[PDB]
Amino acid sequence: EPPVILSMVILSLTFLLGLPGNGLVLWVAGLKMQRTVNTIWFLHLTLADLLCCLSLPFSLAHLALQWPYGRFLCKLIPSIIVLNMFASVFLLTAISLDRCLVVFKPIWCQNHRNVGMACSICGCIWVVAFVMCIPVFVYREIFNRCGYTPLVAITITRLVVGFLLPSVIMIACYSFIVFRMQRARRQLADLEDNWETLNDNLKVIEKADNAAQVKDALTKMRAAALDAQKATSPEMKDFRHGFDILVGQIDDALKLANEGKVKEAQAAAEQLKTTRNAYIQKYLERARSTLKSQSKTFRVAVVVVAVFLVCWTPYHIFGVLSLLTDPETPLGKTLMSWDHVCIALASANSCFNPFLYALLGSIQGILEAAFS
Ligand SMILES: Cc1cc(C(c2ccc(Cl)cc2)c2ccc(Cl)cc2)sc1C(=O)N[C@@H](CCCN=C(N)N)C(=O)O
Repeated sequence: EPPVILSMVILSLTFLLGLPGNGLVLWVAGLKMQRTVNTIWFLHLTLADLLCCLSLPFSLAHLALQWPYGRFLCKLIPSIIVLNMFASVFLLTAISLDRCLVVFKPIWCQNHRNVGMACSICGCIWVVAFVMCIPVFVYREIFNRCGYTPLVAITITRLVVGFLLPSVIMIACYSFIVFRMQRARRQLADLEDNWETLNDNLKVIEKADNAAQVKDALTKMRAAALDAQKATSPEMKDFRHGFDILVGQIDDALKLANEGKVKEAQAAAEQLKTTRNAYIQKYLERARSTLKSQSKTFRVAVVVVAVFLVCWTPYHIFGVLSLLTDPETPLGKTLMSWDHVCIALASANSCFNPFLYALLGSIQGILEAAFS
């Protein structure tokens, strides 16, 4: 019975902390940035969460007075929460799919990457959510007990569609993304190692006397340069041409040192710095910058997805347990009591969502950086 008071305080806290931040995010993202295929999805998700939190007061009013005013509210208010759940799940799986498909072939990257396509797909998402929602409105009546055979079927259908299939799709997509991301790292690591050995060999060769250490350092440099050139477009051709020039200069230095000349070998070795800086530095800088960008986004998506699933799982666990377990048992007496807190958490998810955007990213300077 105290759990009922826990439910009402949870609902009240969500209502008080959900309207301001969500409306703030909606306004900031709506009237500051410029329409792109990426931020429209987060705008739709925030709008759905705001619509969910806008119908909270009535649930609290019902829960405070055990509704002696109209049958319409008992049939409408439970529908909005389910519509919120369906729209949020579908938008999250669309976001995941798009993020995993960006790194695919350019066929889908250049095909129809336009804002109109995003608007149309969001329209289809909302339509499907509404069609899936209508059953809940239809199968609900006042006996003032507000509850529901079709019960055994509706719960299974909802569990299958809104929680099982999209979960598998997102898990597979993010597993593929992380497996592909862990691969690029090794290649960058190897290229950095080759650059490092080239660098310190070129450093030692300057201070090295006699023609034997010069040949040894040049041999190590040549091996490193060949290995780096093997690692892998106009920039690609440019990269390979730069390494070909570098290997040519290394050969010139080696042939000069073979004939027992030191100072000329030193000058030939010093000559490689200009070509190195003019050719490979820009590619190295791009390869560093062309990495963090992805992380600042993959983590932002993964945290949102995981938090959503964690907040919504008790709802379906308790739904299944109420479906299988028979009533008229002392278990049901507390099962009904705990159903309220489960639903309260499932509805409270909307307060958790808008804080992660600020935590993981001026109001604009943070929100716009998060929505990238
Ligand atoms: C979201 C929601 C909210 C509901 C309650 C309610 C709100 C706040 C709190 Cl703290 C406690 C109760 C409510 C009361 C009066 C009014 Cl006017 C509106 C809502 S019922 C309900 C819901 O969707 N039920 C599902 C399946 C039910 C069984 N599922 C289990 N067991 N997991 C459905 O009907 O299809």
